[PDB]
Amino acid sequence: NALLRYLLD
Amino acid sequence: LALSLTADQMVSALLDAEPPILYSEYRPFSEASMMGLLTNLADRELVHMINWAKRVPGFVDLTLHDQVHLLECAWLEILMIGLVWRSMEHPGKLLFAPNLLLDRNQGKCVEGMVEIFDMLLATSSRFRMMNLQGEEFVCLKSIILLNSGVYTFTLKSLEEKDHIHRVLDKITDTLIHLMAKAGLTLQQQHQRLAQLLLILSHIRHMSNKGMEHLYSMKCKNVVPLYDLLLEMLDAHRL
Ligand SMILES: C[C@]12CC[C@@H]3c4ccc(O)cc4CC[C@H]3[C@@H]1CC[C@@H]2O
Repeated sequence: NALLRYLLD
Repeated sequence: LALSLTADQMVSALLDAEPPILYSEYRPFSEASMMGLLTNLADRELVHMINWAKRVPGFVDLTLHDQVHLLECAWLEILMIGLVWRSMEHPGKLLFAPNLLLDRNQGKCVEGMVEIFDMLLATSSRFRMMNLQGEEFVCLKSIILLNSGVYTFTLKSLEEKDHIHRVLDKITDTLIHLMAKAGLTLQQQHQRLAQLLLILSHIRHMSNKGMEHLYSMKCKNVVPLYDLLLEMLDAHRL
């Protein structure tokens, strides 16, 4: 899950 | 917290959050070589778009899942308005990057892309004729991300819809404040707000046509598609 991983970082 | 910012703080915020300009990899282009460059560029810019979003005042207050749905439907309108904006001072050319200045005729090198270029160029001139300002530009790009998928998100969704509409209102106050500070007459301010807001319409339309073309090119195996870019491409059909 690209998009998600970047919203959490 | 975001709802408590003044017109000047919101302007500053957004001005700081702008993403950087990226370069393109280094005689005439081929259908494949040209989509390969644009796609490699759009894929690098989305990573930056994810982190510009998070700095837009109020975006992080949304549930993660609304954050995704918003980026998922607005990514190609956000890429389009940045392009129009950096092409503003180059009549007849689209500045994909500082080392990739394409014109209408290079648009013909890829099947069915010229129509798409023709509209980006017309919006670019439209913004030149109105003399769009950098402060306005940053406000428009935020309205575009907040208005992409609010009519597509039930008790927490109505709650998230209202918060979203509250940010939109503050951005509308900001834009009105920018025009007042440059001395537009009261009448003149709502004539310019509405003209800026009708260009979003055209942007939404360039976007829908842009997805179709992209997905065509992908289904013809014309270009391999990047991990993050594929993911986002799939959010529209799916
Ligand atoms: C998605 C497309 C390739 C990537 C293009 C791009 C790539 C980078 C960028 O900053 C803006 C744009 C806008 C137009 C996009 C094109 C719309 C049609 C085409 O398939």
